[PDB]
Parts: sequence; structure tokens; C-alpha cells
Amino acid sequence: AKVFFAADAAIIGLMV
Amino acid sequence: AKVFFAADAAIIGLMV
Amino acid sequence: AKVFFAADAAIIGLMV
Amino acid sequence: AKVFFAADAAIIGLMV
Repeated sequence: AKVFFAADAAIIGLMV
Repeated sequence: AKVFFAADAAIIGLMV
Repeated sequence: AKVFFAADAAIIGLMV
Repeated sequence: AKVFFAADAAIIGLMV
């Protein structure tokens, strides 16, 4: 799967 | 709620 | 897109 | 970091 990154700042990974 | 986007296309995001 | 739900409890949506 | 799974298959989850 792939991990896409984003920020809330706190960094989070969206794993698909 | 907020939606943070890791990618804006296969839109990928986190809703909180 | 589809929103998958999970919990951290706080409920979050993973939008793909 | 923690990984919360919305789905465990096209595994979908949030890494924090």
C-alpha cells in the first residue's frame, strides 16, 4: 500500500 | 468537522 | 469517493 | 506512531 502525507501542525499518514 | 487532504485525482483525506 | 470509519475514542473518516 | 485501521483487503488506516 501507499502512505499519503498531510498536516493538521501535526503530520499524519493516510495509508491506502 | 475538518477535512485534511493528503491529495486533492483520487482525493484522499482525513475527516475529524 | 468512499469514507471508511475508524476510531482513535474519537471517530475519524478516511476518505478515498 | 499509532496506526488506526478503518479496514484491515485494501488496508486503509491513519498513522499518527
